[PDB]
Amino acid sequence: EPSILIDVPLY
Amino acid sequence: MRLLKYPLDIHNEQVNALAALGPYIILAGSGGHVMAWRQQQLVDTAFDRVMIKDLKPEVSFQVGDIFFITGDLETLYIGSEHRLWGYSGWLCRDTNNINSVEKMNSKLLFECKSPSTITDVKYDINLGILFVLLSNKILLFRHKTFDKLSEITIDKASKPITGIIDPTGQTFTVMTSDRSILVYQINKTGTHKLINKLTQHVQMYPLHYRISMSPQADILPVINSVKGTSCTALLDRNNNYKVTKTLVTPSSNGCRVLVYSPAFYEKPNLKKGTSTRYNLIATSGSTDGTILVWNTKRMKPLFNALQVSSTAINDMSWSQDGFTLFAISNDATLYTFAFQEKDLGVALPQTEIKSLQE
Repeated sequence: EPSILIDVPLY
Repeated sequence: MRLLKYPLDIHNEQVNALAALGPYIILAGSGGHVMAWRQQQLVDTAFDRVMIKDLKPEVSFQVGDIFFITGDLETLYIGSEHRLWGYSGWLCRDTNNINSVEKMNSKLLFECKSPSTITDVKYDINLGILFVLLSNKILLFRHKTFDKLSEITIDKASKPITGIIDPTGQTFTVMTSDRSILVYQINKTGTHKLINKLTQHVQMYPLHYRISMSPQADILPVINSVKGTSCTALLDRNNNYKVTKTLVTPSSNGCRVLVYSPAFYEKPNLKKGTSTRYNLIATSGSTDGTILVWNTKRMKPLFNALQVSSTAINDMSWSQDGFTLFAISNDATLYTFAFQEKDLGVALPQTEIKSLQE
């Protein structure tokens, strides 16, 4: 089962 | 910030607890399994300096379902609902690498017999005391030796559901099934004194809670406060536990984790020539399986509460340096939130936290 890698912008 | 979601290869098993200790984030759960990851390996993967196919725990071993893990650089305290083990010599002090279990010394520290169960285990490194909460007393043990120091007996109607460590080591706090917050003054000797009893303050559910107070020890956070239906609120420990801020309304009956970062951050506002010092809190929003990270100074979330899990979060732990948040649920997927300086600024020297405790 594959990893997810995401950028999460902040306020 | 980068969020790395890493599904664990643990078949039907579950991870119930985790702890950031030394260079590692250590996961523990059903079937007695303990698995240790190098924090920096996960962070490096989140920023693509290494690839995802290389991820794997450095050491795994098997101790009953584990619900508690805490300790220091010399001892891991690993607990089920009925037994507490101490694993000493877990970290090679010369290389800063975790040892295999074959070089570890393991001792059965405590056993209770049904109907008794362990509701929580908390370790105060400054007092040198482990608190074992039982469903109805709190037991105080010296760390390492595990000599019994004292016992707090509380009412039959008051199950001690969870404990909260004081970073200054002067107190220990308990939240009870009959909705009380109990604050005890504790001495290193184990002697104790009830100094505050706040009744009808919190709605506790039959869960293992993971709550830590602010690193300055000025704020006690409460999940399901029923003062100020229920909400997640911050109480001023230096002003009679007055509510200072509400973070989540309504709080979920399934929310069991609210943990402060150990860091106290300063971020400049360069355009305006000013700067802000602040604390961070990780918890959930109103929906189970969300993760919310909250700036206590701006009193705003860093980002919209993020649905990461189909199930309630079981446990969360910040890295010691404050720039990584680790979280786990019944989805069996390790969540790593890897922050950068451009996100948060710079963690202040411990002098600044110590000045606010005094």
